[PDB]
Amino acid sequence: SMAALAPLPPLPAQFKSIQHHLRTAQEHDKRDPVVAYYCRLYAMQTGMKIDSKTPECRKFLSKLMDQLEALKKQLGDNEAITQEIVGCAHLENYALKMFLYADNEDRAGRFHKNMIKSFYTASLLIDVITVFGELTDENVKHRKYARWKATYIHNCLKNGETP
Amino acid sequence: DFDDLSRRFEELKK
Repeated sequence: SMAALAPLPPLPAQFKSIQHHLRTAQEHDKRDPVVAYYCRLYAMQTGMKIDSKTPECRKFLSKLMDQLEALKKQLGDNEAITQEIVGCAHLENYALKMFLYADNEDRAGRFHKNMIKSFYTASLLIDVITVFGELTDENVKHRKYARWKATYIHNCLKNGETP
Repeated sequence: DFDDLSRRFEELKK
């Protein structure tokens, strides 16, 4: 019931490139607040790179920072927040779990929204872990593979063809 | 840019 955790302003058009990362954040507010936090942290860092001075962008980022400060406080004594190494592993491993879920569906020839979303979200989470520093080679490889699969399978199903 | 938002951002990471 912290007011700072209430919804943000509408996303500025300048920040279109982080719309899906922010959506991922909010879909995890209950499910996994650690993921919710770091997705917002990435959105904040990326948004500042893009535009922190245009009034709408400055206002949006100011509210996002309010929400980050509140959420960090509320997460309290959480290892994945107090220890960057653990936070990075938490996100990397959550990405890997949905990646391997989607891979298992793919290998079985089971194509559906959930595994498409799992591939795509895995790729978004690898974007997010750039907040911890340089990506590993395997990070780069997984993000590319996952986003390719999400796009490819989606397009095939849209056209009625088996991937 | 080095502004007040980036300074608040750095404080989160401390």
